[PDB]
Amino acid sequence: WGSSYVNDFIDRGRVKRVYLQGRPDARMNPDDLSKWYVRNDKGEMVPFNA
Amino acid sequence: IWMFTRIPTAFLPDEDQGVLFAQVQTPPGSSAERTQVVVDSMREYLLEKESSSVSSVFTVTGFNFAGRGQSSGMAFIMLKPWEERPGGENSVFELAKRAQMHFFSFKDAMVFAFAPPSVLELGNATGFDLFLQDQAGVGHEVLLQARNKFLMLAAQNPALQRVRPNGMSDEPQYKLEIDDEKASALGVSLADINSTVSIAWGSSYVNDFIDRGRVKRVYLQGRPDARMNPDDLSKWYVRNDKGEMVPFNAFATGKWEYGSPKLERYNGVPAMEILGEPAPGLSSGDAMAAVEEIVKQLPKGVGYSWTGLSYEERLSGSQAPALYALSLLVVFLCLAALYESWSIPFSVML
Amino acid sequence: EDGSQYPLEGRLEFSEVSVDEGTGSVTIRAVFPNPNNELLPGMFVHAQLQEGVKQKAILAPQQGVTRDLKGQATALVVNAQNKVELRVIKADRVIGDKWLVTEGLNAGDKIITEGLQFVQPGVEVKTVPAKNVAS
Amino acid sequence: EDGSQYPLEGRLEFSEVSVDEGTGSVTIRAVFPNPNNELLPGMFVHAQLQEG
Amino acid sequence: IAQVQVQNKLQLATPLLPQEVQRQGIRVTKAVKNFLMVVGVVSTDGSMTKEDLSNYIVSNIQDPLSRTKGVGDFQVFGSQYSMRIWLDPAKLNSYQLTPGDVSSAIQAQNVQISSGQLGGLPAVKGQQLNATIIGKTRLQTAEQFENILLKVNPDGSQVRLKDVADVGLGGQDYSINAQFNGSPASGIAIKLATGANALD
Amino acid sequence: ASAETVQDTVVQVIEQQMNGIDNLRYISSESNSDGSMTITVTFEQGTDPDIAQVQVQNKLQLATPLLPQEVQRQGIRVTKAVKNFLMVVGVVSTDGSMTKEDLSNYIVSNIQDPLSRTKGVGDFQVFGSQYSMRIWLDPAKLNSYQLTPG
Amino acid sequence: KVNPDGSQVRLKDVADVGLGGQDYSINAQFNGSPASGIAIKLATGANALDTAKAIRQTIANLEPFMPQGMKVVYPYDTTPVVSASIHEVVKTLGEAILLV
Repeated sequence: WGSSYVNDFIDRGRVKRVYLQGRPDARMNPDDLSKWYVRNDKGEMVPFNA
Repeated sequence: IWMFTRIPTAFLPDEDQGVLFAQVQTPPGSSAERTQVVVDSMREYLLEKESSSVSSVFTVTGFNFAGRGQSSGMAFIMLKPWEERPGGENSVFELAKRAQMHFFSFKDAMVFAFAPPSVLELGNATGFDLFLQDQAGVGHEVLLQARNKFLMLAAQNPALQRVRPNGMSDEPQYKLEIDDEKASALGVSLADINSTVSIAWGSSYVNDFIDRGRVKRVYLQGRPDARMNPDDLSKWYVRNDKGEMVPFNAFATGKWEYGSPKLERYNGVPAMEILGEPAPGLSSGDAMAAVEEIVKQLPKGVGYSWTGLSYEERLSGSQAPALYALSLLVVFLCLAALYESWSIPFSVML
Repeated sequence: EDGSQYPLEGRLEFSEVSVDEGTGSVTIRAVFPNPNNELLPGMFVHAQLQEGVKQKAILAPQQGVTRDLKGQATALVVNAQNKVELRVIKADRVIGDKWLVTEGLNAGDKIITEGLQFVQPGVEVKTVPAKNVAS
Repeated sequence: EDGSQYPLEGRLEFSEVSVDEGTGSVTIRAVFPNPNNELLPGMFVHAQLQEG
Repeated sequence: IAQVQVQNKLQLATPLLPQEVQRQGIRVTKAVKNFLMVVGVVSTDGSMTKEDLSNYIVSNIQDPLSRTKGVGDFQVFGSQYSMRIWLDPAKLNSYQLTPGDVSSAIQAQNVQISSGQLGGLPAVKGQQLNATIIGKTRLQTAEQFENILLKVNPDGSQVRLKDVADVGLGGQDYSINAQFNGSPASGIAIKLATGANALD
Repeated sequence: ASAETVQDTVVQVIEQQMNGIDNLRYISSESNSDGSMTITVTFEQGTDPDIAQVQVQNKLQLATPLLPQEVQRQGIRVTKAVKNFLMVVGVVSTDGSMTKEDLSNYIVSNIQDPLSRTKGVGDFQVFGSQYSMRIWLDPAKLNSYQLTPG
Repeated sequence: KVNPDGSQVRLKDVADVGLGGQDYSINAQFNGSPASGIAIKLATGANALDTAKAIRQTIANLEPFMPQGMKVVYPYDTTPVVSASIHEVVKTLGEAILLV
């Protein structure tokens, strides 16, 4: 949700940036925050609202 | 008025100053010892053949005024003091032209020799200097095509001499492509590949250490036997995730390309600059007129930009008639102030 | 591993026709006589093979052949009428200080190795034997 | 693996319909003649194949 | 002198900041509010948004008017392009991946690597060949970005960065949104350089 | 790094801000393949060089981390370099027993900063470098002991 | 790396460590013999002769601390042309005033 800026990349000689964020419809309502998953130490994907 | 417009223009007439500069550029891709074998030869030539005028030569390899790299090398020639070299044959200009005449025997490198101007703080060589700016945004190769056309056109003009590019010609390079798909499929990562290719060739500086009370650096690089040829690229190994070593040529290979080693820019727009001295006898202003009439014929889309002492000379030649006009105006006008009429200053200005 | 050569000499035989999945490499085997137990099992060594012998080879000096302009290797040679002309070649392997050119060069050809900065292809040029190699 | 083409075309027959959960991919299988043993088992290759 | 003093204080203060804001870069200016003028570029037919208009301003328009006489400084509404990568949570859940893995894979597979030279110094005695090595370079198009390998398996199966996410050139920031008579536009405010006539 | 790496990243991260400086005459940038770049901006006469140096100093910090952060470890050098050199020093003795490295080490270690703290010495350029503990790796024994340079 | 049975491998065999140079790009010769130098650029707005005398003094004070197998020369200098130029112009000033 915070648009992390990763590093830079070349575009037509100029040095632009590359950002990272989710899809728009993935972050619009509070229950959409339950749509994101995180891998535990054993390899399963825990949901967020757990 | 005819005698006035017949006189050629110049700026700061040349003085001896007892110094000389020389610079060599071996063909691109040549190693350092190939440049060493020509700088020591021209050094011993200046030492034994011109013992009348020089005092000592001090040469460096790796760096000159036109750039830096393995295919470059310069030499400062400090001459004898003045009364030890009497006569015009022992001046820096006569020695410069006769050493330049001898230097065409050196078929290996494109060695040039010149002198700095009368002031040392305005450049370090006489003659003109101009940039070939690409104002229309044309490609890089058409600019060096125009530069080569300009060089072959100025070589046959009997007004100029020692016309050289202050850059360097293009050079073959070695692209190293890495199939990351097969490399990752074999089990090895990519960050360790990047690290070992940046350490084994790139000579990574790791941290500091103390030596004799002084902080110094410590570097890391492969041995010189392991990085000399492209197949030595196959002599390096990376450890995969399973713990075994996989060679570098199992996933990577190479290719030959062609790129320029030194690139410059003038006022935000790319350019390559050309230097040159006028031929003996004539001035520098008619030499600039010659490069004007030879830069009229050029590929379209690029222009010339004056710089340095040539730019200063152009401004000094431009700002002169207003100086003359305001000067004789104020002397006429203060002379009418002191002599209380207009008629005798109007007669005495004549 | 110290760099010293083993005094005796051994032969080889092929014993593993399958390439390894992880390493991506094929292993072969050799037999060596060890009369004084100078070799121990587990020692790291460097074998030296023999992958054929080129009979009518040709070795160009590195000072005479250069790459150019998204292309292959080129070399300037003078013809019988002393006119310099460029020829493309396919040199890829480096032997010592020479290139092993496969095709595009023949024996008796006179390759330019000194004086490239003052010449373009198509110029009448006089010839002198150069001083760049030990020979 | 070196990008060179192979002279002899082969034949495809399907042998695995169970998509792996780790990468979302299925494995399909093909046969190839190998007369003079220029192919070895266990090397990375890129097989081109046909569709509509 | 006031600007360089404030900039020096901020410059020795900047290691106290976190990493993701000091990689953003602090911008210190002397601007008060006054401008010579402001000139806007408007997309009348609706073919462009604000972001590509500001990108055209940064790429094509920024250099010549900065090269003109009497122009001190300027500021632009909006900024240039960026490589936006929109992540999808469902396919990350399917491929058992977290966004930290995507960030680490991008940081591994989009770099510039100093790879030295063939006949670099100190060379062996008798070496006659020397050439720079062009190793890994940064990716340029979106298609080079979308083929980034996130995970592979030794049988050859792989997950790339083209199903689990959506790459494309977009804007660096989407907070500001301006338009000109309804039609979208982006502009630049230009001040006068100290010691210059205004009309010329 | 090569000349194409430093072509339009470090040059065109600076040269767009370098226009608009007071009484500017011209800007000239240059980049090499051995990994160096130099940008010389020059102004007309009459201006004192310290206010021009602090103007360039407050202008180039608009994009100081926008260049690659690894070369920031070396730092951007800002210098009022004039055009040329005044004098050079330093030599071997007649007895030999010195290479061309230990002389440069002794110059840059013992006599360099006492030379540079004297009056009027605005810049220096030393041929050679200091000592550094070079560690030459062998790839064969790295393959032997299952180690990487990392 | 060290295994727990006492076996070990150090940075003695896999590499060789030598107190070498930091950058092997540029190197200098004086009359054929190998040497090294440092060219000094004068500061903006500073006199040349007093600074050259200061350079000679700050060489002359610490030259006793140099080893026996070392020496210092001045391969390239520009102050004698300034001294000779001002000497020539005061000489032609004296000749001109006596001639007048």
